[PDB]
Order: sequence, then C-alpha cells, then structure tokens
Amino acid sequence: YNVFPRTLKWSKMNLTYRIVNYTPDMTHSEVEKAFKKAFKVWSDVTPLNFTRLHDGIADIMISFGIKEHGDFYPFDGPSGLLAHAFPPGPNYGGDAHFDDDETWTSSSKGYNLFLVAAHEFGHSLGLDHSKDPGALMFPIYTYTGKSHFMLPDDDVQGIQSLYGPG
Ligand SMILES: Cc1ccc(CSc2nc3c(c(=O)[nH]2)CCC3)cc1
Ligand SMILES: Cc1ccc(CSc2nc3c(c(=O)[nH]2)CCC3)cc1
Ligand SMILES: [Ca+2]
Ligand SMILES: [Ca+2]
Ligand SMILES: [Zn+2]
Ligand SMILES: [Zn+2]
Ligand SMILES: [Zn+2]
Repeated sequence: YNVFPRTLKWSKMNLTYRIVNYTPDMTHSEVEKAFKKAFKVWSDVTPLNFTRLHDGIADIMISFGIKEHGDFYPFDGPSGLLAHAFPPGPNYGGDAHFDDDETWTSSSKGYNLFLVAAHEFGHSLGLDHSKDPGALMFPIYTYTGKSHFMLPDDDVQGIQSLYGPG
C-alpha cells in the first residue's frame, strides 16, 4: 500500500520568496518591509535563510487576490478569511495568499500585514495552529499596539522543533 506522506519541513535551509503582486492599501516599500520583517521573525531563531527573488519561481510565492484566485480555496470579501498558506513542498507548497478585500496596514487599522504574514509564513514553514492564546500561531488575530514584536516562546519551541535553533 501507499499513503500520502507529508513534507514536514523544508529539506533546505536557504529558501526563496517572490512578491508577485501588491495590495493597493500600502506602498510597495511598506509591503516589502512587512514581508521582510515577517520572514526575519523565523530566521532569527532558526538556521533558515530567506532571499527575495524578483522574477521566476521561488519557494514561497506571495500574492494578493480576492474571491476565487486560482486554487479553488476562494476568499470571502471583507473580514472572515484573511489569508492562507500552503505547508512545505513543491509547487503551491509554501505559497502564501492574502485577501485583498481586507484593508492591509502597517498599523492597528484594518489588519496588520506584518502580523498576518508572520503567522502565515509559520504555516509555509510547517507550523500548525497553537492552542496557546498568546502565540503568533494562535488562530485568532489581535493587535498589541506595541512598536516592537517578540516571537512568543511557544512559537519558538515549535519552529525549533522542526529546524533547530540559530
Ligand atoms: C496540494 C495542497 C492543496 C491545499 C493544501 C492546503 S492549503 C491550506 N493550508 C492551511 C490552511 C488552509 O486553510 N488551507 C490553514 C492553515 C494551513 C495542501 C496541499
Ligand atoms: C490569521 C492570524 C491569526 C493570528 C495571528 C496572530 S495575531 C498576534 N499575535 C501575536 C501578537 C500580536 O500582536 N498579534 C504578539 C505576538 C503574538 C495572525 C493572523
Ligand atoms: Ca511554492
Ligand atoms: Ca476576507
Ligand atoms: Zn489562495
Ligand atoms: Zn493560521
Ligand atoms: Zn520601538
């Protein structure tokens, strides 16, 4: 017999990403900064490294879309689903999609793109949802109002259980 084995984690530490398109809500620089910071959350505590590609295929393809946007997991307009991401693997694996019917911001207004992206990239790297309400990988979005972000211990233990520490 055969089962469907899951790729639990990337077999390589050096990963690429590409920002395929951009939300209207934030400047290009703001979007790039948010994603850069979101990846840094994970690379700061693991041997993982992330390199941005401007063209072609990257491991983590990032895009904004609304409604049905090419994977038959359609978005739902304002609120509800905010974004989703695929677990590690080839093709769609690792990819992250953000609902552009949300208002994305670099602040408390709407949904903070950095916060949501950091969470989604957790999925791209092989993390499922945490039961700890204080974790980044908790299923519900909140905003602390703080200027600095520190990755909760639960998320650190989770990602390090896959990739080891930095
Ligand atoms: C080929 C293939 C297609 C789809 C998937 C699942 S995509 C997906 N991932 C995740 C969530 C989701 O809603 N959708 C929640 C967090 C993880 C996995 C593999
Ligand atoms: C979909 C989804 C679900 C949950 C999140 C995480 S919200 C969030 N987490 C955390 C902090 C925060 O401010 N906000 C501080 C550190 C943990 C982000 C997106
Ligand atoms: Ca991919
Ligand atoms: Ca939505
Ligand atoms: Zn999608
Ligand atoms: Zn999630
Ligand atoms: Zn500060």
